[PDB]
Amino acid sequence: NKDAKPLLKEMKKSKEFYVIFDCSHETAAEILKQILFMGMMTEYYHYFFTTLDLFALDLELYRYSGVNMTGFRLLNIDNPHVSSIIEKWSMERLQAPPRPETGLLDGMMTTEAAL
Amino acid sequence: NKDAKPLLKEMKKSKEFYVIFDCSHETAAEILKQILFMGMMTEYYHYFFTTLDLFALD
Repeated sequence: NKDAKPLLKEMKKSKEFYVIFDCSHETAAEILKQILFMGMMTEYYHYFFTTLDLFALDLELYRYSGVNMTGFRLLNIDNPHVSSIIEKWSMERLQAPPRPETGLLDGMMTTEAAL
Repeated sequence: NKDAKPLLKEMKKSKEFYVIFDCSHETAAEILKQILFMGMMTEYYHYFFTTLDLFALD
């Protein structure tokens, strides 16, 4: 659980910009925080996560202004039933005691809970 | 100054790298964080603060 700053330093020195991050939710959160901290926010990179939860985790579209992030999403939306269920999840989460924000948002479905 | 993203986004679009920030100590506080927000932090840029204080700010 350390920083992979050298690996990306050679990766950028190798005239290569297109890297795939196979990782878990914890590791995904920590790597995203590290890459944002270092300054990897330009339009000369393209990143992808194999983790299926990227809508119930702390992702903000306004931090992204130069970098392109694309991903997979197991869940299906635009279903009124799935909607009503997601408001039920949010309303049952909000009154509950707050949970730490360590790279995980509450009020939205996660994969294991849904399955 | 909290929403200075437009001016700087055309300044980066016009490909200028060397800028002098005429600014007050109040303004430095938010500019040092917008420079993080917009997503341009490459070494090609060159920056200068007119204020005499750099040991009171992070």
